[PDB]
Amino acid sequence: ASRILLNNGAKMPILGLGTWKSPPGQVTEAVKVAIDVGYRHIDCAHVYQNENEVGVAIQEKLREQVVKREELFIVSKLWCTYHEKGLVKGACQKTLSDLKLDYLDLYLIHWPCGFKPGKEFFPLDESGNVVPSDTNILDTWAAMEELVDEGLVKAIGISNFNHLQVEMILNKPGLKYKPAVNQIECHPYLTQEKLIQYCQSKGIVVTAYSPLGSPDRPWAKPEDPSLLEDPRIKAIAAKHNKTTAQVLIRFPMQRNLVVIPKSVTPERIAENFKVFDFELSSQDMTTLLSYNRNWRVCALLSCTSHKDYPFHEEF
Ligand SMILES: NC(=O)c1ccc[n+]([C@@H]2O[C@H](COP(=O)([O-])OP(=O)(O)OC[C@H]3O[C@@H](n4cnc5c(N)ncnc54)[C@H](OP(=O)(O)O)[C@@H]3O)[C@@H](O)[C@H]2O)c1
Ligand SMILES: O=C(O)COc1cc(F)ccc1C(=S)NCc1ccc(Br)cc1F
Ligand SMILES: [Br-]
Repeated sequence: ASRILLNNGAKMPILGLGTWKSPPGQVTEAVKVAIDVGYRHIDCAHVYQNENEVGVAIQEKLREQVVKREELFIVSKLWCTYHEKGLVKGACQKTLSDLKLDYLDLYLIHWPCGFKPGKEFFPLDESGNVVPSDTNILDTWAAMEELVDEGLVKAIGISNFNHLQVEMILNKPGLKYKPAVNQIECHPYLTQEKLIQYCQSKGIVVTAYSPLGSPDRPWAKPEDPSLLEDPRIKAIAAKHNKTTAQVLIRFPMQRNLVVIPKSVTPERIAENFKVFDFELSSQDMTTLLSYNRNWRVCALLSCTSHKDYPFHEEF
């Protein structure tokens, strides 16, 4: 089953292409290849600095009539320096302009934290701490709701919100649109059982980011654990005559999650899509869940004193 129904009534493809770290000179081909081989969901963000090049690919495939716009599911995210009532619409509009779109299928609050507006994506004080904004998640959510009502986006959601932050949104006085999605890091070393059950119980669809452990994250260290090289996962893959990456992508799918592996390698883009023709057993699923070590790979010291930094909590 290729798509999941969201609480806005739209269907979202459970497999999408990630674009963080995709070089601007390789991402246009990556997205063209992805669409040619069946991807219909692309995960984007202004902060990734490559939306223009992603958009060139999307627009060419639309112009070529490889796909119709209604068949694509394009996601982007509001960066932390735009949490301000008077900046949200322009941030969304800049993303739309870059992507060559007249609407997004889904627009996420990228991180719960607002930062001081300006040119810099991570404004710092003289001692290296991020400079916050005083605007809270509830007022930012109201600004997101306006984008739905203006026709710029078909769905809104959140990313990297912890349990209490999701609850804060759900409990917002005068809430108009519930979040459709919470996009969070999830893989066998960070299985997220608590947060996923909370969000799914509320009808919020969870998207798993970094499903391969983000081996190209810029802060990787040689000593860090490696999902793709874990011999226990390789053994499950061998049993199914699949690659380790294919197991790592199928895993979240069978948990009723959406998953967004990144690649700029054409061969891997195609491989990663070939995950609809095999089934992990319940025992395989529980075995993969057993590898949890609460390891994130996506965390940032400079932001840990922000009042809304999400990973102080437990989930
Ligand atoms: N919401 C947020 O805060 C947030 C944070 C992080 C990530 N994300 C989203 O999630 C996406 C995926 O996460 P990620 O980029 O961190 O990492 P990932 O998808 O876990 O891993 C990407 C890495 O895996 C490699 N790879 C891909 N397919 C492979 C295969 N079949 N075999 C071997 N290696 C393979 C890629 O190499 P090549 O590209 O060289 O092929 C790249 O180095 C991001 O791109 C972004 O769209 C969102
Ligand atoms: O964020 C991504 O999608 C992927 O990661 C990034 C992608 C970028 F293009 C630039 C920075 C990041 C970083 S450093 N993200 C971590 C991060 C940012 C903000 C806060 Br609050 C906490 C935190 F942990
Ligand atoms: Br944050």
